[PDB]
Amino acid sequence: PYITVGRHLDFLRPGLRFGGSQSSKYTYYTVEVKIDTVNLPLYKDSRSLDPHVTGTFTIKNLTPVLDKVVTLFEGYVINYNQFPLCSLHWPAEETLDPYMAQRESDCSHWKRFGHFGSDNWSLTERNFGQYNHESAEFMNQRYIYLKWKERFLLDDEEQENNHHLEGASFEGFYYVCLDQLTGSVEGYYYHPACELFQKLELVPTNCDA
Repeated sequence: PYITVGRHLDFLRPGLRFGGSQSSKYTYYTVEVKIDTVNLPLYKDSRSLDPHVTGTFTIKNLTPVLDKVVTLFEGYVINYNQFPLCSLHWPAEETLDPYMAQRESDCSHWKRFGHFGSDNWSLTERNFGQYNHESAEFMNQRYIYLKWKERFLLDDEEQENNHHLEGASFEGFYYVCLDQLTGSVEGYYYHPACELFQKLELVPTNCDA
């Protein structure tokens, strides 16, 4: 048989479904997420450059007419060595361009989750001074950090996304923090040309599998 040991997390595994909300200026819109594939960055190899998580993102009842917008998304998990908190120190590859942001934006968005200590903060460090080798490895830390980017839209055929929708625009990306103890997921949507700090909250729904 295939050995699945070490490739998945308890709350990050194929088939798992999250449900919750996205809050955008005092309005909450229901959200469904399905985790399709997980490839944790255990080591720095060729496959480590491929997306670490792939899944589906759904927004329901956006407008009285839309009622459903579904996208396929990729994403990368923050291991503190090869995929540090600051995107400026990510591997120099073209495929990582959609996940890039200025160091100030990365620092503030990672800090807002509130799970980091208040001391030893450095804007210029690759991990912002929040990681040392005496601290536990990323997989064993309580809080997992990810970046999610929606790469395809579809109604019946796939479309790449310079694209517009009524009430929606797929140009930014998601800072994501997963709690490994409770399974809850928090997130912030980011784009310089958008209003900052649009919130996302999620909890696993089909965990009893």
